[PDB]
Amino acid sequence: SVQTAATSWGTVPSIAVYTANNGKITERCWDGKGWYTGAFNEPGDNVSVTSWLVGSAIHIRVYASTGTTTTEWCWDGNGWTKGAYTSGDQTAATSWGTVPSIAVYTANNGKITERCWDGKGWYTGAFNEPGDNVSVTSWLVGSAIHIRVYASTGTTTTEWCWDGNGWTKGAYTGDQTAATSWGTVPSIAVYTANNGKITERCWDGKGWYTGAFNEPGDNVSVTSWLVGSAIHIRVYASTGTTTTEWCWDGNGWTKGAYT
Ligand SMILES: CCN(CC)c1ccc2c(c1)Oc1cc(N(CC)CC)ccc1C2c1ccccc1C(=O)OCCOCCOCCn1cc(CO[C@@H]2O[C@@H](C)[C@@H](O)[C@@H](O)[C@@H]2O)nn1
Ligand SMILES: CCN(CC)c1ccc2c(c1)Oc1cc(N(CC)CC)ccc1C2c1ccccc1C(=O)OCCOCCOCCn1cc(CO[C@@H]2O[C@@H](C)[C@@H](O)[C@@H](O)[C@@H]2O)nn1
Ligand SMILES: CCN(CC)c1ccc2c(c1)Oc1cc(N(CC)CC)ccc1C2c1ccccc1C(=O)OCCOCCOCCn1cc(CO[C@@H]2O[C@@H](C)[C@@H](O)[C@@H](O)[C@@H]2O)nn1
Repeated sequence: SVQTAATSWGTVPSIAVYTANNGKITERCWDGKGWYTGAFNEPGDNVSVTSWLVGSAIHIRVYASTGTTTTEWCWDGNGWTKGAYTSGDQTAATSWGTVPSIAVYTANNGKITERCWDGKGWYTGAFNEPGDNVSVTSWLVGSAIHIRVYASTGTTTTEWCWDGNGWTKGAYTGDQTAATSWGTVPSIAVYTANNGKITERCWDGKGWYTGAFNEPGDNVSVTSWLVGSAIHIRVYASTGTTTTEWCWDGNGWTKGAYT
């Protein structure tokens, strides 16, 4: 089945969804007025994405992997350009602040490792754990980053936590996952594709529970945004070459307009 990655920004919001299909990654875009085809078109069997705003200006980083080679592509308002990133493998990316800092996790032959950017060159991070699949989400509390990495082997997903004092195993209870988070509590939703079905586990600070989302798919991606205190979630569920968007806007899961 095709494999997707999603990011979003602002409160409209804008959404970009990257799809890897038969070794090519293409882009579909939403800015409030209909889906359209974006400019990005590069080779890849696997894709991940992160983005950040500086004022009103979006910066996008797309990580495109063939075999064991990952290429970073950069959008900074003036066309796509190849980025400095160095380390098919499967990646997950997150970013924070306006520098920004970036962490890119790679699953390669049953091991996940980490490459980091803080504005002064790529380096190897401390994270090194078993896994065939990886997803990540992060949030800031002031200047302090918190990272959650979901590492899966077979049907077992292990959560790994960075909270400024080393990687520790988290309370979360191969399958493929996607994760998003919001606020400073925070809330976290983790989607898992297992045997053609996507299910949802949720944290709001008081234990993991099963969420309401339950839809068909072999691959999943997710993005979310706040409008005030209200969370909005978009889950992209793929079977074969068909991707279905599922929308949570506080009143149940509804199918979205994505094509
Ligand atoms: C922090 C807020 N923004 C948003 C507009 C910003 C500001 C300045 C630049 C920015 C962005 O981006 C670049 C990008 C390049 N490129 C094109 C992508 C080279 C490939 C070159 C310069 C800037 C400069 C630049 C302009 C003038 C003066 C300063 C600096 C400077 O960043 O630095 C402040 C700290 O000391 C100077 C370091 O600047 C050179 C080293 N470098 C590369 C990058 C950008 O690299 C890319 O983006 C990353 C976030 C990673 O994804 C990389 O792998 C990727 O290659 N930022 N700094
Ligand atoms: C007896 C258990 N309770 C009662 C709820 C408790 C325990 C610690 C604090 C508690 C409460 O409350 C506060 C309140 C504040 N304030 C008041 C000014 C502002 C919010 C500040 C600090 C505390 C702390 C505190 C004191 C010292 C050191 C740390 C922490 C800390 O926040 O959490 C540390 C984590 O373990 C103990 C916390 O117990 C609550 C249950 N739990 C687990 C997690 C974190 O779990 C991980 O991160 C998640 C986001 C998920 O990824 C998890 O799967 C993962 O395991 N947070 N709460
Ligand atoms: C011409 C009359 N028709 C049908 C022929 C109509 C009218 C209103 C809606 C319609 C359809 O459909 C939906 C569908 C959704 N879903 C599934 C039920 C996903 C959330 C949600 C809303 C509608 C609304 C709706 C309800 C409440 C608020 C707004 C909107 C809204 O869309 O606009 C109607 C008035 O114009 C406001 C400007 O927006 C027009 C087009 N539009 C769609 C959206 C929301 O679209 C969704 O969220 C996005 C961020 C993307 O993820 C989408 O792909 C997703 O469909 N915002 N604007």
